[PDB]
Amino acid sequence: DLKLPRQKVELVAPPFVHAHEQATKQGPKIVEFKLTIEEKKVVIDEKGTTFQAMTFNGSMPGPLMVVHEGDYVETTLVNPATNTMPHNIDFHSATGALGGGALTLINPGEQVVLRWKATKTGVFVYHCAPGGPMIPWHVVSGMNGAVMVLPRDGLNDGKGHALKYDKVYYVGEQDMYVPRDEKGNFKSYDSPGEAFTDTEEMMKKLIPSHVVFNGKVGALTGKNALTANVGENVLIVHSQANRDSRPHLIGGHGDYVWETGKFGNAPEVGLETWFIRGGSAGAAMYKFMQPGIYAYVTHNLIEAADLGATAHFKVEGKWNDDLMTQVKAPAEIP
Amino acid sequence: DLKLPRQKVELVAPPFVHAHEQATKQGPKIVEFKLTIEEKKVVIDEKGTTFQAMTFNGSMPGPLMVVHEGDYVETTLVNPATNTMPHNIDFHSATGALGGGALTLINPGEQVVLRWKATKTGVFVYHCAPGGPMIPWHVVSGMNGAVMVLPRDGLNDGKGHALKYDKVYYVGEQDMYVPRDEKGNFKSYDSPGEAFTDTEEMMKKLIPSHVVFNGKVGALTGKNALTANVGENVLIVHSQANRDSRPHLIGGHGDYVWETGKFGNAPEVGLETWFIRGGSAGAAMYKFMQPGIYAYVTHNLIEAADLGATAHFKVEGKWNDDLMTQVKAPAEIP
Amino acid sequence: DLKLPRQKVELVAPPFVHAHEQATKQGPKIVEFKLTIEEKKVVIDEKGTTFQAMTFNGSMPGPLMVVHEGDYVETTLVNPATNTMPHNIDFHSATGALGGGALTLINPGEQVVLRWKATKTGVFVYHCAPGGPMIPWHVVSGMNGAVMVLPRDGLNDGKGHALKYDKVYYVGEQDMYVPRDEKGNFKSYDSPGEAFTDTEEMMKKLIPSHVVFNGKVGALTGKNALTANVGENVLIVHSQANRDSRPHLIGGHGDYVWETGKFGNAPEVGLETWFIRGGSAGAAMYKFMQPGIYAYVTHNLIEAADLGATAHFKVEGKWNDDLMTQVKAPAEIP
Ligand SMILES: OC[C@H]1O[C@@](CO)(O[C@H]2O[C@H](CO)[C@@H](O)[C@H](O)[C@H]2O)[C@@H](O)[C@@H]1O
Ligand SMILES: OC[C@H]1O[C@@](CO)(O[C@H]2O[C@H](CO)[C@@H](O)[C@H](O)[C@H]2O)[C@@H](O)[C@@H]1O
Ligand SMILES: OC[C@H]1O[C@@](CO)(O[C@H]2O[C@H](CO)[C@@H](O)[C@H](O)[C@H]2O)[C@@H](O)[C@@H]1O
Ligand SMILES: O=N[O-]
Ligand SMILES: O=N[O-]
Ligand SMILES: O=N[O-]
Ligand SMILES: [Cu+2]
Ligand SMILES: [Cu+2]
Ligand SMILES: [Cu+2]
Ligand SMILES: [Cu+2]
Ligand SMILES: [Cu+2]
Ligand SMILES: [Cu+2]
Repeated sequence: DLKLPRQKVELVAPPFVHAHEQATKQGPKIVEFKLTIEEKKVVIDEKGTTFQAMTFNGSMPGPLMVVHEGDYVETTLVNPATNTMPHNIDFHSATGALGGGALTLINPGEQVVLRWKATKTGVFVYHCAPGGPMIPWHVVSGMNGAVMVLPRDGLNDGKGHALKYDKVYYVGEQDMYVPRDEKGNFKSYDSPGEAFTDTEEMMKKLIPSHVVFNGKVGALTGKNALTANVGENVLIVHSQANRDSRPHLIGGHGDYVWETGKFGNAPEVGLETWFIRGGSAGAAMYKFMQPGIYAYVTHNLIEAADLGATAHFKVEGKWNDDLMTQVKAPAEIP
Repeated sequence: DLKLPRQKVELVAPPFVHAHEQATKQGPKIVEFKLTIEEKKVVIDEKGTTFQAMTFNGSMPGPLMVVHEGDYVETTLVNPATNTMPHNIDFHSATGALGGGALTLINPGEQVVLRWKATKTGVFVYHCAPGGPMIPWHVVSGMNGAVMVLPRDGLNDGKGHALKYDKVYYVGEQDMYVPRDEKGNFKSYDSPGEAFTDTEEMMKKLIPSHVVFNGKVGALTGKNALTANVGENVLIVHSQANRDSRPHLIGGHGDYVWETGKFGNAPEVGLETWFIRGGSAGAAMYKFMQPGIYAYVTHNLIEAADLGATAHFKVEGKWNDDLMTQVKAPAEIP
Repeated sequence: DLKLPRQKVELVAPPFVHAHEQATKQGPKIVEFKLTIEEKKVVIDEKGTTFQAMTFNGSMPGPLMVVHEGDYVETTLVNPATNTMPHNIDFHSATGALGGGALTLINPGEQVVLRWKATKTGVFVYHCAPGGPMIPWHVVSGMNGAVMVLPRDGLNDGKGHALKYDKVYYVGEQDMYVPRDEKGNFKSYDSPGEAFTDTEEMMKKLIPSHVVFNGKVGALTGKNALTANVGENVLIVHSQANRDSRPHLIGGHGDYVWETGKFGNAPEVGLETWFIRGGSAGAAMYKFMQPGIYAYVTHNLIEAADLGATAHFKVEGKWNDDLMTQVKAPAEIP
């Protein structure tokens, strides 16, 4: 019925994003994506705490999918027989059938193919949502990512000027609920099913044990710091499928920010901290002015420093003494 | 002194809203409303947990009051002798005297009549606020609702175009604090006064036991699902008098959203999830494009699925395969 | 190198703000400020609970610094030898070096001088951030304040009209974490270092024991109520360095509100409640229309009434019966 050109995308693991055009002369296409569910025990902190994760494509978050307004997104969702539970997918970008969830419930050993038209621009969450109490559990176990639906003319500032990024990163924040035993040590479990009772009891108290970017404390640090150069315009897409977050670039700003994440609305300018509503993605762009280390955090600083929610940028370039200078180094008080 | 026409309104129980005009050729009127306080033990979940509720007009939330900018709202507040506590009313829409609270404190057996001019457009909370520690307790016991103050020309998109809804629903979200005994079972109490000590101790820890729409788990489901048809523009007014919420229509969008709830500001467009600040009401409109079941949730999914904060819409009409289609049903992996 | 005129500012304790111009014919200057760190045990509630505070200039919050866009802000930070810990300062308004923190780490007995150019307009947090787990601890111990960077033409409504305030107040909200002993009584400690272990364990659970304005329950009440007169336009700057807040003026409104706090964006109009993201400052202006007592709260009413987060305004002037009137005083029900 639908006779449009087909284009396959090779998804890449976060925080990177598959290659795409911003402004495009292409017309609508059917863009084809594949997600393969993986349930797996992973390590989430530098002390070796383990977690029963459930993921799209083996990562937390799931990969960022990028399309343009009016494209048709055709996803093959695969639930291999090596998994234990049914799963599905719900796209906040899509219209009808609970975002697709009512059409994609698959048991281990099955796959399904869903197509939806990208009628709404912005960044959007996608997540598993099998039904009932399983919905929060699968999401907070890691089964969420995001999609970005660009205008065909690319981004603008609302005020007819184009806003072109040099690079884009996707920072998926995950609230995790790991129960503790009587000693006060984090518990380990042999299966997601076995983790369920204790994990649900903790979840209902609403306080996470960990809040992490890219699946683990320190994931986006050291060798895996985010990078930029002075003069580069970087777009940071930030999602949180269950709980609020308040992103902040320490030493920088959000030059243009869509905190509700939707490109039909003009961005706000010159923010210090912005707010990602639980169940949403937002986006912020910043042109780096200074070299050095920056930290990208949620600005609940307890969560950032003590629960895991800190990434770093390492930025190359020349220091600008007009913008900031140490007039007098630390010295004894006169 | 004030010589304007008087109009009586028959309030209706949420989620329905009393009949009103959007755009009107009427001039200012004195619009007359009556609220009768009822303290009552109610059931809040499908397991039979009870709660000592305090309500305006017998409902949680209290009913939605609808007027137009420049009307005078004249409320008779009635506290029958069958109640145990003093009560009052504070309207966020009103100016002076703590929103009216300083002029409406009434003991059991008394009534009072307050008039305020509707100078600010939008949706606003109203709530009881007797003084001191009683303020949070009365609010989280159920004593809150909302008022909607429409422009006389009706709603607009900010961009000179009219925005007319086919129907309006009021979803009042309530955070409830029910203490547990040593066993781990929810406690029942013989009076609001007897529930006070244990309830205050829990309240100060800031974690609700239940988060519900329209007073109970499952209230807006089954026979009491919200309804629409494909092609209908529905306005959903959402209030939360004490705690933040993040509304989301699963399978839909907020086509036009006033998340801070005030019609002097243009709506945002094409949202996935929006944010209702504790102590406020907001409003979102959506034109349904697909038939079927939708869930309307706060997108803290633990609260939605496990604590009570889910409503359903049942929508009639024709499925649109252009917008979404199951290209291949669940099948064994090749 | 930088040859501009120098101007010294005498900082004043919150909620007051040092004298400044709104619109100015001055060009860029180097504006000189001094902050002296003080670690001190203070009383935070009317029951006599004590707290190991860490402050800029002896106050919580630290004082508001006011400059204009394109000024250079030169701060001398002083850490006297009477303190026990290293400290630094990070300005969200500044660009590079973690907001200045990477250039201002000072041991007891040292001082440092930092200059930054005020390229971004709005209200911004400043806070200490020494590194690692110390970052949240120093902030929630009191080491935060705000700076306001005004346009040189003063404030505007976005719609070419000027917005001039008659007075400005700075309300700094502090979430505090005071542990309890087995009895259930709040603990007292002999030093910040001794309070650290118990305080960090509580902090990671994310629930404060107290939420206060200006450092203490009841600080901005009685003799220290905020004041205004009918007809006065008051700007209220509100900051929260770690945790969200939802300000509300009971009996009033936010006539013009920058809830993300940045003057490059037009204000929203006619709000009931606004939202300050943890790690940010915002600002709201209101022209008083009625005399009497107003309460300024966070509209989590449990926090406001039970945890400490209430200020009062006492307003002088003539009551306006058109806006609100008690039509019939409390009487027996007919
Ligand atoms: O940035 C979106 C914002 O900008 C405005 C102009 O104020 O419209 C621009 O963006 C639209 C969506 O990309 C374009 O269709 C339009 O042509 C362009 O002017 C606003 O209408 C919009 O909210
Ligand atoms: O939607 C409100 C938003 O729209 C604007 C136009 O951009 O003004 C419209 O709405 C006002 C309030 O209803 C009307 O008085 C006005 O005539 C109309 O253009 C904005 O000014 C406003 O913020
Ligand atoms: O209030 C800021 C908001 O107003 C606009 C006009 O809609 O610009 C005004 O404010 C700018 C910043 O102060 C001035 O430079 C400009 O000249 C003035 O019109 C918007 O552009 C801005 O977002
Ligand atoms: O599953 N580990 O690559
Ligand atoms: O009070 N029950 O209808
Ligand atoms: O330290 N007291 O003024
Ligand atoms: Cu799943
Ligand atoms: Cu969802
Ligand atoms: Cu009451
Ligand atoms: Cu209120
Ligand atoms: Cu410090
Ligand atoms: Cu900071």
